[PDB]
Amino acid sequence: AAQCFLIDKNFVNKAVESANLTKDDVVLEIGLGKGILTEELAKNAKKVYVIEIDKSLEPYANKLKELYNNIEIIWGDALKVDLNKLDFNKVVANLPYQISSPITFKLIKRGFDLAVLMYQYEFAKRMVAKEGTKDYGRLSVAVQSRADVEIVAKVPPSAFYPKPKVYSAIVKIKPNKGKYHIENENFFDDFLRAIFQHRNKSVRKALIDSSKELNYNKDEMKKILEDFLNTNSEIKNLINEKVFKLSVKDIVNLSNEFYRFLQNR
Repeated sequence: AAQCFLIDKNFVNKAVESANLTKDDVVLEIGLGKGILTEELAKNAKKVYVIEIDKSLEPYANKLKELYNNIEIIWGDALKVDLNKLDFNKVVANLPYQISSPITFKLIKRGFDLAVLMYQYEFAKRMVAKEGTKDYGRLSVAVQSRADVEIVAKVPPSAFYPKPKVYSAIVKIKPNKGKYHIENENFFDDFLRAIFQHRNKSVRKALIDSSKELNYNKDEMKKILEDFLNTNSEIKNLINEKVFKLSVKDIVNLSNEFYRFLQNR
């Protein structure tokens, strides 16, 4: 039902400020809403693209485009839109929470200078979570390995109408493709799926239990792992620590070493 439009001008401004916009910036916004945030991006940016599914919101677009010459609407599914065909450097958005996850990685894949995105509070906690904590998981690592992230503000239900049951959060994302060397990104993705499927088990036991994620059966993985651990380096001894207690740096390092081992096995 009319689900949760951003209305509170203070939280709009907080998002716009956090985005540090200048007239040289081209912004992508996900969702038109009432066009309150849209208007603020138009004021401060070179140009703003808005991907919107709901065509009944067109009145807001036409009224807005009568005032600003630098807004362009793309009518469609954000997950379906080819972002490679658009040239932007920032994303600022009150996201539809249902597409929270696949839209984050799609945007990161395409790349941007900076994103200032609204997520439900719980999801943002997991994005920014530190190792050894309740909210630390695959989402944390998947994100922090590719980007620097922080919650710039917590947002109460009173900032929206109809107004949600939960808090939201404004999250700042700064991609840093160079903070970690990754031997093979696809092997990293598989590794992360395998290990966070057994979050409270040792890395060693997680890998054996979810070996199919890395394209090996259980017995192969047992043997591989024993061969891999026959050399005595420190990082390898961290394979007996519990998955959730390894930091992003520890996971990257361990998977880099595992991949290189497998390459000569």
